[PDB]
Amino acid sequence: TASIAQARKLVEQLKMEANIDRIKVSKAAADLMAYCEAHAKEDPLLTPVPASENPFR
Amino acid sequence: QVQLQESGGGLVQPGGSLRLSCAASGFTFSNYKMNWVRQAPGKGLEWVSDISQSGASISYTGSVKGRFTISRDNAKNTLYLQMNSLKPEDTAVYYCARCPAPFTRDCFDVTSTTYAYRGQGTQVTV
Amino acid sequence: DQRNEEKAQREANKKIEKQLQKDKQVYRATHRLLLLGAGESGKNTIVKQSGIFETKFQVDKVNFHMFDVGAQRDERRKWIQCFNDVTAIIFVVANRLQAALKLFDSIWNNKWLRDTSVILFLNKQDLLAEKVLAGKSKIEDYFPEFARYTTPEDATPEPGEDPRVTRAKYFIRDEFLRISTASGDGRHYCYPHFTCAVDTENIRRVFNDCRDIIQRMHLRQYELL
Amino acid sequence: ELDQLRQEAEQLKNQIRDARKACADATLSQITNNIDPVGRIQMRTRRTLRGHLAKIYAMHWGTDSRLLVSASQDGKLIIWDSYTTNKVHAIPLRSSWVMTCAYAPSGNYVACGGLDNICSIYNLKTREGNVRVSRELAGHTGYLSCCRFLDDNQIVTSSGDTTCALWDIETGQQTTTFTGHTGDVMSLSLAPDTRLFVSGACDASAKLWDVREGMCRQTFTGHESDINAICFFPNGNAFATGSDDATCRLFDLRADQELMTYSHDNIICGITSVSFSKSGRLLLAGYDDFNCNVWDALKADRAGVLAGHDNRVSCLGVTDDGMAVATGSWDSFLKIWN
Amino acid sequence: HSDGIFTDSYSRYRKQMAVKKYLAAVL
Amino acid sequence: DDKIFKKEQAMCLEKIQRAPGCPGMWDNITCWKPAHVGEMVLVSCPELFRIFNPDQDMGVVSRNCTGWSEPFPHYFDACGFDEGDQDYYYLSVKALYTVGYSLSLVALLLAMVILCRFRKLHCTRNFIHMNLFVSFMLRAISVFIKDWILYAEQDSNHCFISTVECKAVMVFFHYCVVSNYFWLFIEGLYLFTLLVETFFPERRYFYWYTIIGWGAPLVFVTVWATLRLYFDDTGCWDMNDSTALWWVIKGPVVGSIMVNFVLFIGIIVILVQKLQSPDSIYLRLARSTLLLIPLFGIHYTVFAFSPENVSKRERLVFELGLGSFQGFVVAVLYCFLNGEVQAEIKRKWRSWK
Repeated sequence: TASIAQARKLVEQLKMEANIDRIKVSKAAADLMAYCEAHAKEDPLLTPVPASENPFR
Repeated sequence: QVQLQESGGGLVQPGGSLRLSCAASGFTFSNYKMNWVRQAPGKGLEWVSDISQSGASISYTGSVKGRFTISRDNAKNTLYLQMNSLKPEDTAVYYCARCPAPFTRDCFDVTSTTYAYRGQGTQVTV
Repeated sequence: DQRNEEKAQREANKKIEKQLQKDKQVYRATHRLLLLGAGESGKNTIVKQSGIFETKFQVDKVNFHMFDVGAQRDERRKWIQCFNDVTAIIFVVANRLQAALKLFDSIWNNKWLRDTSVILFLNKQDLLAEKVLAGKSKIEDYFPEFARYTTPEDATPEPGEDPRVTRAKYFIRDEFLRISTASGDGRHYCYPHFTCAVDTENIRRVFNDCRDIIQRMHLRQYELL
Repeated sequence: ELDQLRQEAEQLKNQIRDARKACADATLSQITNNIDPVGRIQMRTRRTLRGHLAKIYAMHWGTDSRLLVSASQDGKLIIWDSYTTNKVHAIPLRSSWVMTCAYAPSGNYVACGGLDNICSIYNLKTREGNVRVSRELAGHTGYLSCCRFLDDNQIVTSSGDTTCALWDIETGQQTTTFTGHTGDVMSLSLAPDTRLFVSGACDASAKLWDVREGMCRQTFTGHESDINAICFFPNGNAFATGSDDATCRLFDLRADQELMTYSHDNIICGITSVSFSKSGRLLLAGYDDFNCNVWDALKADRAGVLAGHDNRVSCLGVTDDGMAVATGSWDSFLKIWN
Repeated sequence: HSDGIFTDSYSRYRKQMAVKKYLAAVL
Repeated sequence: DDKIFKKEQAMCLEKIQRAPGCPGMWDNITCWKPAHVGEMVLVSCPELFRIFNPDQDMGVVSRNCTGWSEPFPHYFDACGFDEGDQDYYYLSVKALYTVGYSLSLVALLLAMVILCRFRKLHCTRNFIHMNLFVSFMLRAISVFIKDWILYAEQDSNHCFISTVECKAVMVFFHYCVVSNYFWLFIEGLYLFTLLVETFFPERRYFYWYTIIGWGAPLVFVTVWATLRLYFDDTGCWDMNDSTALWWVIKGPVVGSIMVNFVLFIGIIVILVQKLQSPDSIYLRLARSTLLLIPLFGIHYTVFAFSPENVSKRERLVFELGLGSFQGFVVAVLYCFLNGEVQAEIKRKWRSWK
């Protein structure tokens, strides 16, 4: 009854990831386009940084 | 998601012949050295055969040399094991497996205990 | 102002550096070994004869650190990348034996273990050949080519045993050698042995072979060997 | 029993399988058509921390973005100063083969673990003098692959016998236990608010959990081989994943399915480490042809290449303010990039 | 020492011509 | 030449006065006494006859006071002739190694950059080859500066030089060849001791090796130098060669060949001991033995025992037409086409690309 015990836990595992809400992909991804548009200036790598602020010269 | 579905099996009079299939799912079939693994009841898992990517390298176990054969189809992504002259002591659960990485040679998959790139198998009897 | 933390960042650095120059020299003076042999008698007898059992011992004032791999799962593809830099893998042996051969094939053909050398043992050769020679059935239903097999004349068989033990003893030894020689290409070797009954020169055969692997390695670094 | 219960799990897969097909309005390349690209950018090696003997497995950055830890297979645990290239501490270890290192965000504790099946905790503050073993944790039975601190009193650990665990450092016993996977668990990445975390294992699956409940929430499956690396998005709804079939992917927690796949035909070697930049635009992907390839995260183009190493990279970190990237490889050398 | 003796053999031959131009005047 | 026609005559006119049937005179050769009629004026040779013979101790010329008569053995045909003009031999074997050491130098200046730049190849072994590489450049750049004080263009000039500068360039020349015969000796000593006592610390030997790579020659050229400056100086340190003076420069050069050659065969016993175990042979033994020929400097054993006035200048085409390219062969075998640089020069070629 061992392998039938663990298999009953898989359907309980599959139960809880079945009853969640699910969201449209383009609205879920435009928020990623919302983040990288606003946070673009604060990231020192995609833009070059002048020689003053860099501690690594 | 990858998953492996073996098919065939069943009953045979001692001395017959049978083929097997392996239904693949969701990966580039042309990359992986694939293989068959059996397991007798009352004993651990044991390795049967293997075929490489193209089909050049083909090897077997010494007990089942000659009487069986293995072939793959890299066009219709399934694995084929045609067996001939079957035995009373070949009754075992037969799995289909895949070595875990593309473009290599080595394999580490003869074990039990969810090598998770093998299917649940089929039963052959005699 | 800022010079005060600087000299402390100097004086901590030099006191650390003196300890590393104690540690680099002892690290280059000790040889690590891996003992992945799937045999319970083999992994424990050669100790005298957690997660890992560290055995350390010296012979000819040469430091060996032998590491039995213990409390691990049966899958191996993720913790034998932690051993590519080792000197020698000691593969001990005990169908068991096709699964022994299928394992030794993968170690010899890994992308990361491609350059490490294998010392191969043949345990239980008295109780794996003469056990069949009292049963007369066990090699044939594991291997068809044994009935075809001839004992090589350039072997040095020990006088005083069954000659058909030595027919099979050399047969198994010549089944590991056909994997190691085929497509290894000069960067890693194999060393078959069998002592397996006495404390005499189990390690010395490892000693006189670990000395060999380094000597092939240096001559590899001069385009000679 | 097991015949109709396999189909019962199959039908609960298939209903889940089409719900994400319901959600698929369009691909993300279609909505990111008009993002004007980053283009031809590149970096330079600025530092080289060369003090280790054997190969480097893991590094972790610091919350000051100045200190960092390096764990290597010679049995040495070494804290650096990245600014002035100076070894602050050089901890000797009990056992040699280590695979992971931790730097607590308080800057006051350091952990490491490996094949001796014990996460050990080392104190940095040590007003009695030199550093020493504070306490250590022995509950796992496999090996020990990753770890990430929460405070000075609890740390989640990733193991090789399939089980993740949350620990109580004073009493030395595990609080919860995470028993969802099937393979060796390889890496885990904390959510930025430490409410959740994801983990990747050798069974090609990615489980999202809850630290308070110890349960698996979702299961993410889009890979073909075993997974070596994972890293959250900076906000907490996406993560990147690196597996041994030479592909990087992107999975969003809301739509519960994959978004992007980062691959190219010339890269057929496995992935060992990934990390995000601070905005999220630049994704870094350490490889096995010895060069970290900077991948764009919105357009799926390998825009930049860092090519300074001799051996396989094994660890890759980004500072929490985005000033520097430090990569460490098996040649005992840790090029700090910028 | 190979370069040593060539520096000896050429210098000694260099001296003979110095005597030779000197001995054309006494010839 | 011109100076001693004053200088030996200036002391002659002194000793014309210090010293009569004959008169005492200077015959444009040497000085004379106002000697006795009938007696046999037998004075020994001048210094100009000591350069014609190593057996110059028997050179004598007889004039009779009859007055003054002819030399009874005539001067030059006694010793100065030698049964022709071999300036073609001396100039061409000179003008070989000048373009001989040239080709090594531009292919060692480039080839020593690569070992000290690409930073992967800072191994302990190439911490030996760089000093062999730098001790070929010290051979070439000293030989040229040795050759600078031989461009005489004037006979009275360089026969009477005796300056301290043509001492110091000579003694610097002798140090920067004897180091090259030691950095072939240690090269064999390193590869042999990395193969017979293979269990030893390697930070121990190499630092304790490079001391006697440069310092042990630095002792010997000085001890040779202070057995002539305080003892036996006559010209500026080339043309004396009194056979108890060469043997502290020539001596421990050829000592470092005889004990090097036993290390050459002492490796091809070990290399064949692995090449013959079953883990064909004579072509693998071909470019294993032949790849060590310029490394060990093994082409010096052929004339090491043979005496210099026995072999008679056949060896100078050998030792300087094949030894002056030895620095150029060695930079091709292990650096330009090494076998570990070749897959590593392919890194920075394409990764920059």
